[PDB]
Amino acid sequence: VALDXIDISIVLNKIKSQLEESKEWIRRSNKILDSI
Amino acid sequence: LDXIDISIVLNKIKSQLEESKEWIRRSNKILDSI
Amino acid sequence: DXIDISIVLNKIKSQLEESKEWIRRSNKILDSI
Amino acid sequence: RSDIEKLKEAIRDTNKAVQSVQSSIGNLIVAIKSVQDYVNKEIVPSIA
Amino acid sequence: RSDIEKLKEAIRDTNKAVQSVQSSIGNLIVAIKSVQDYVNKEIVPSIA
Amino acid sequence: RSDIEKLKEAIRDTNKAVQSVQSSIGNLIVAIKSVQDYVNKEIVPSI
Repeated sequence: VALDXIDISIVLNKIKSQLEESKEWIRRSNKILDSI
Repeated sequence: LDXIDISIVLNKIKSQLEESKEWIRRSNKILDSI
Repeated sequence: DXIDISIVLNKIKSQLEESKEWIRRSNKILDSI
Repeated sequence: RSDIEKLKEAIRDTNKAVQSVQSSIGNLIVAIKSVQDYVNKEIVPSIA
Repeated sequence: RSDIEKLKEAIRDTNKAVQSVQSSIGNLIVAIKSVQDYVNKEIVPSIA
Repeated sequence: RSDIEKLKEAIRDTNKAVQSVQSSIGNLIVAIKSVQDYVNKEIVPSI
């Protein structure tokens, strides 16, 4: 009846946020390399 | 023969995992040339 | 367990710990610069 | 050519390896969600 | 400012990206285990 | 002992950390596929 029996929305949102933090660090790394 | 059918996405993950392995191989190969 | 994925999940956790330690070794080397 | 230029390109390739891992994790989320959604929509109504 | 210091900080940022990915995979374990637990607890007792 | 040699080794260790992550993802595929297969083989026929 109620949306989501299995509710893993919070953990999936955490995984997405950690993936975006990871993408941010790679940007900061590529930024430095491009200046070499 | 797969109710749940995630064969397409699981193969895409493998493909992206193969690309990651090749990038690491290239990185180590460059380092080896030092 | 119905579904038992204990073997594989334990292997994943073990490989993550090895990954964490390789990063530790890497930062340790950069600290000596 | 130079050692510094080699180190730079080595890190560049490592960064691309990480980006591929990042994309793979985004698709792992898709796989888990597909299993979750099928169980919730097609199996759960039968047992609860 | 030196190319040596540029390379060093670039690797530290890359290492931070790997650590975020490590945390992401740890949470993927939790998500999969949540699906596994619901199936074994709520569904399996009715069909097996 | 040179700074170039140290950066080289640092990247080597970073690459090994990524390889371990690559192995963990390969096993994640196995874990997810095991859940899929059990549902399709043992549960779906019931419903």
